[PDB]
Amino acid sequence: APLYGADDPRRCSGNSVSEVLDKFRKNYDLIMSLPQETKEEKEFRHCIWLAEKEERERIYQTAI
Amino acid sequence: AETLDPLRLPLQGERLIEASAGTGKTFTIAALYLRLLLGLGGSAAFPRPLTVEELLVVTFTEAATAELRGRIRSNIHELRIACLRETTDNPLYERLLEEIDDKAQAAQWLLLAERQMDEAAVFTIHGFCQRMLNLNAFESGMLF
Amino acid sequence: AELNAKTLQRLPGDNWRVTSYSGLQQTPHQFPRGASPGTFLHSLFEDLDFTQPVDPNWVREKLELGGFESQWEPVLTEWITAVLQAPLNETGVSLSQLSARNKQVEMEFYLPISEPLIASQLDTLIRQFDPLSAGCPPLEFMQVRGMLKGFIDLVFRHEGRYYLLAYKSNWLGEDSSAYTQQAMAAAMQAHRYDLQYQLYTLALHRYLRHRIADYDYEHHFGGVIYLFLRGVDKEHPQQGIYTTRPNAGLIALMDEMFAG
Amino acid sequence: MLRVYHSNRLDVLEALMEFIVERERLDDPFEPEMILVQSTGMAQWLQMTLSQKFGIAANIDFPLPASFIWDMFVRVLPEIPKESAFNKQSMSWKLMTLLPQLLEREDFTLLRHYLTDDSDKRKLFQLSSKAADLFDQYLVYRPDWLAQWETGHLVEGLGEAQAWQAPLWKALVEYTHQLGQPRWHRANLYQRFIETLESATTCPPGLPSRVFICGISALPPVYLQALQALGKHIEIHLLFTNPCRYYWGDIKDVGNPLLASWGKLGRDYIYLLSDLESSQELDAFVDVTPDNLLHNIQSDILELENRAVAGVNIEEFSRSDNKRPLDPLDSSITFHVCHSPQREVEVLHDRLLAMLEEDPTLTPRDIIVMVADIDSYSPFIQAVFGSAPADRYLPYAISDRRARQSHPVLEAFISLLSLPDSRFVSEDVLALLDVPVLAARFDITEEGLRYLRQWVNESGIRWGIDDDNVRELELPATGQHTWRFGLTRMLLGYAMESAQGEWQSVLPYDESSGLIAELVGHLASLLMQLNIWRRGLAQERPLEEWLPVCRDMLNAFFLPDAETEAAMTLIEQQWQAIIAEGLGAQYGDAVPLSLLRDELAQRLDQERISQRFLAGPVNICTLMPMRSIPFKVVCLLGMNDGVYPRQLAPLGFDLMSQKPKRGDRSRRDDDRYLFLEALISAQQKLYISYIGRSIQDNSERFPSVLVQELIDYIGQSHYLPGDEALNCDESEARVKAHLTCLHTRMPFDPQNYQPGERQSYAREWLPAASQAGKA
Amino acid sequence: VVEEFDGYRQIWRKRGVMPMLRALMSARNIAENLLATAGGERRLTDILHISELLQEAGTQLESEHALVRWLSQHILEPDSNASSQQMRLESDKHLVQI
Ligand SMILES: Nc1ncnc2c1ncn2[C@@H]1O[C@H](COP(=O)(O)OP(=O)(O)NP(=O)(O)O)[C@@H](O)[C@H]1O
Ligand SMILES: [Mg+2]
Repeated sequence: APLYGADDPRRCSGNSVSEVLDKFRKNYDLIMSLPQETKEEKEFRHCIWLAEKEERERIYQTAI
Repeated sequence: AETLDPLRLPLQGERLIEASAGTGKTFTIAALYLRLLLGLGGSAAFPRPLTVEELLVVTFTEAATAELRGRIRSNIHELRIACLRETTDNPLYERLLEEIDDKAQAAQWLLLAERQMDEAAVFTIHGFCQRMLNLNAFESGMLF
Repeated sequence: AELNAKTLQRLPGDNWRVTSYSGLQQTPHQFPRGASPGTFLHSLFEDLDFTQPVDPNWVREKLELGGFESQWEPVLTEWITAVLQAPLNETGVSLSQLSARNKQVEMEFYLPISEPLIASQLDTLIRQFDPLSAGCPPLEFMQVRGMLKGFIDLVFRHEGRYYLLAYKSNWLGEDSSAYTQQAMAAAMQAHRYDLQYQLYTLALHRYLRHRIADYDYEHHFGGVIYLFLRGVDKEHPQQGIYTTRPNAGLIALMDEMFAG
Repeated sequence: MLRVYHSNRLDVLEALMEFIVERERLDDPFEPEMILVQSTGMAQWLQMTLSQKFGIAANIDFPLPASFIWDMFVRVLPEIPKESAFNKQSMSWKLMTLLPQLLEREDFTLLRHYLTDDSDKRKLFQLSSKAADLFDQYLVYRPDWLAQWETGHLVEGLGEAQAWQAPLWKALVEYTHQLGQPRWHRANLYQRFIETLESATTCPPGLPSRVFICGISALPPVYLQALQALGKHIEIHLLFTNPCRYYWGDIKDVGNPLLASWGKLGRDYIYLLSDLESSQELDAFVDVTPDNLLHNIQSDILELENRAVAGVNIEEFSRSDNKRPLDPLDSSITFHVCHSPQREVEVLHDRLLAMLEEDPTLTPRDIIVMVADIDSYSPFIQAVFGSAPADRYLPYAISDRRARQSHPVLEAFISLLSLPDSRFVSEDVLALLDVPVLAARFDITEEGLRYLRQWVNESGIRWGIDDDNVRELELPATGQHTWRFGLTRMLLGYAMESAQGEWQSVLPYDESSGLIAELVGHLASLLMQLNIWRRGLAQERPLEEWLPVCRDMLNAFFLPDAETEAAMTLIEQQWQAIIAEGLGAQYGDAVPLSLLRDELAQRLDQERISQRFLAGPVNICTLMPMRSIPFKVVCLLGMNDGVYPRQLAPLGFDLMSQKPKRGDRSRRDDDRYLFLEALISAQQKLYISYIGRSIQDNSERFPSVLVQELIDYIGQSHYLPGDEALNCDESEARVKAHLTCLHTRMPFDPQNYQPGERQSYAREWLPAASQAGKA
Repeated sequence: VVEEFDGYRQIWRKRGVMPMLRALMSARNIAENLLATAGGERRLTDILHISELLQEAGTQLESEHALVRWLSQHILEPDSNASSQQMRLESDKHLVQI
């Protein structure tokens, strides 16, 4: 799971289905109450996630 | 009559290749297909590189058609692997790599060709006629 | 060398299945009858507007579609009105009084059955809480675990009280006396519609409990109404309609049984 | 607000929908829940899951995206008809009228050369149908083109065929304005529907509270814009199964080769979803632990990382430790090479039995078997799953098979429609008498047919109902070897013994002499009818005159029964619907019977029956787009090169295929994405089979390019234990040969019965394989 | 024998074509004896091919007698040009290829 955005209640990524369901269930009202994210913020988050994946792959390849 | 070298064969207009049996007539089809896909030969090369779906192959029997399709697939795969490794154990692929300018773009084109090999235009005469009639029923004037 | 095929230690099970009520069971009077006439009669009410008078042209087009004689067109229209204006259970609801917002036609429902449904363990309760079941012999069917399907004809709410309406076009008899209360009950017992409307009520109760916040069975439920089309006559209010309310204890025990 | 929900698996999205429905309840009880699905199986699965979770699922509408958007049009804007005037069915009959009036035009010159040699308007009708389909596709995906064509201008930088397509559409609109039909169609209605809700101060009345879009991974951009405009007033929950966790649409080739090759359908969709301004999205994924080969591949796909080693470096190419260890006992992904489809199904049955025995938790409903073409494998599947003994019996249900409720009645009626053209061969008429309904109509018993066979044979009836039929074919009138000749001969033989002699140059047929000859009187009643109708159907008639034809023919030629009544009603309904579309299109000109017959033939077999998709037994069905349901065991058959993917080339004059844009759909990409959906949906075991060698000629076949790329990636990403010293290529070939299983050609081959994982379960061929029988 | 044939008729009506022929071959041990007999392998292959063709033809044909009628018709006029009706390979072993 990406480290960025873990604190945000929106993200529900987990290790099993039940954990994801509980993570979503506990913070449903918080997710609904939050205002919509801007397009620039969404693109920034996706770019950060892609950069994190790239850095992880680079570190692994250096480990080989 | 002149001896034939697949790399130096110019591909423009009509060209006739006649030879005795077991001389590798069918085997030269793969080399010419690879040349057309990569656009190699300089002056003898086609003006622009082409795609799998734009190269027509006409065979006599269905079994030979399937054999040729499979062999072209295998040759494309081997040439892509050679381009990725920049080395090869076959003399034909070695000469090809010697002729190739940029191997990364060539490998990308070969990858696209490998992915579009399902749509390879290798038919028989009757199948070619049928497919041209179906695809162009409007111009030919037949039914859809 | 020695050759031997393998054997199966665990037998595969066909317990899981999806079945309907039919699988578990297994002048207007002289109008033609059958599967297709019945489906045509039902499709008529499927797309019929209750709050407006019947149109002769629409009836004529429907008879052309079905292929019946045009002679029925003058009479059938009137008969349809006889259905629309016929009174109901003591609240006195007329079908024409139902607006498009307070009606739901042909509702399809899915009911899960977790533990295998045994005929013996259910027939006893149904006979205990229903006299019609006591009159009939015990239910007989194989164990079933899975889903249960069904198509409810009509659901409508009046005075904040919901109802269940089921159309039936079976030719009980040639005379109107064959459509009386005792005769209608005998027909229900013969065609085993008791279990049918019981399952319909269980489905409706579960749906209302799911949808309606702070729902109560006794408060919001109004009963079950079987409408016999051919039985409907302007002369006799009772002939053609049948009304029955399932016991709340039966519904609760049935829900608990089907849940586990 | 329009909220997009992303999840690697479907169950998470379904549970999210469950929780959302439970949390926020609909105020009105009778208000139906809205869930958009493009397939019936998806809706059925959603219903079965929601009923299992809540206790009951009811009042849940499942409309298609187009129908839903049209319903929203009806409610938001006034003065809109219930059904659009511009539809695929009506535009065909409208262009059928419009095209002859425009042949004089110069722009249609090519069309003239097409429409020169037509006799019964076959070419005209087919061209009208194709142009109607093209115009519908344009309406859906290309509204700007139609907007430009209506004004009369041309689109710059477009296809060559536009020259003959732009005016026709214009000539269509004006035409539908002359008849008085509603002008409104969805293409012009899109902008007004968006603008009305964009400037709306408050929510318009009558709109549903919330909407769900589940199981749909492909939508046109215009529908997405409309849903974005509608999201302000009412909430829309898009459940999108995303195979990749990270952003994989137009990555800033994708990182994974198995995803880049097969992800063209989803790349455009995720790129459109990301381009939505008023969208708030939360990621709900589920990580997969790489404990199995299938789980390893799914994790590689999900994490957007590449595991295969190219081997560019000599040090990398030498050692094989870079790859991942593959357990030999592991059998999550297994490829199987068979000879015939019969052998393929027979091996699949044994493999399913082995999988059921291996895992107690597994159930038959979890297993699913998808074939390229279900009709080709239906007989083999049915025979193999039926021949299994009771102790070995596996329940099955076949879905997506062609709907054949009563085939003989349908075929008999279709043949009766071809009466004017038929030569009335004796065998053909006996084939019509084969149907018990047509014989009961003329009280021809089954025992009487055994007599009428030898009677027709010996009497000399060969062809032709009468001498007039013979003269109609411009053939010399003979007077013998016709139905009239044979009938007169049999009647004379019933009247006069053959010993007497000829009366009118016709020898009496002595065989039919007793009361049995009454059969003749019935047979002669059939042919006379066959005569009358064969004269009535010749002349062309307007559409309104064709209305009572079908019903009259049915009630004359057929005597209905409990089973056949359904088929007769279906025939009447299809005929009436076709003629009703024609009359709504106001086609004045006469229509030949050969057109309506060939239209009914196409309309009758277009039906499919998928009502047993999730009945409970194992599911047999073809690969249908937009149907992605998770299953424990996923089997794939018929992957021979050329059979899958299924290729349907464009008409050739379509303008969309010339300059494609994002969101354009193609059957090739559809199948390529369905192969990825099948891979991702597999939870426990993936089974893939294909024909390697032809059973007849012992030739060599090839598998699909998809299976080839899959096995290549597998062989390049894994290595067997003990092969570390070997190089990349040898280890790859070894893995590929270890996973590919080559089954025997015959069931009685003893290799099948040798002890091992490949051991069969069928004991019937055990004594034959053991060679213990006596000669 | 009459009883076993009557049971075969029931199997034929219920489960189709292939199940009846399979049960018959199993009970009568036809495949074993054919494989034992010299040359009977080609016989068994032809029988299996005929069974597959009969199943394919009975799938479309709903009547049980119609399949016998179709089989008799095809026996009367065999179509050599038909690819389906082409005889399959005798054995997968080494064969001199004429
Ligand atoms: N340049 C080559 N290098 C290596 N092997 C070759 C070459 N050319 C042909 N062969 C081999 O020669 C054999 C026959 O080649 P083939 O292409 O069939 O000749 P051919 O002209 O087609 N004979 P025919 O089809 O009867 O006219 C095959 O095994 C090929 O692999
Ligand atoms: Mg050759």
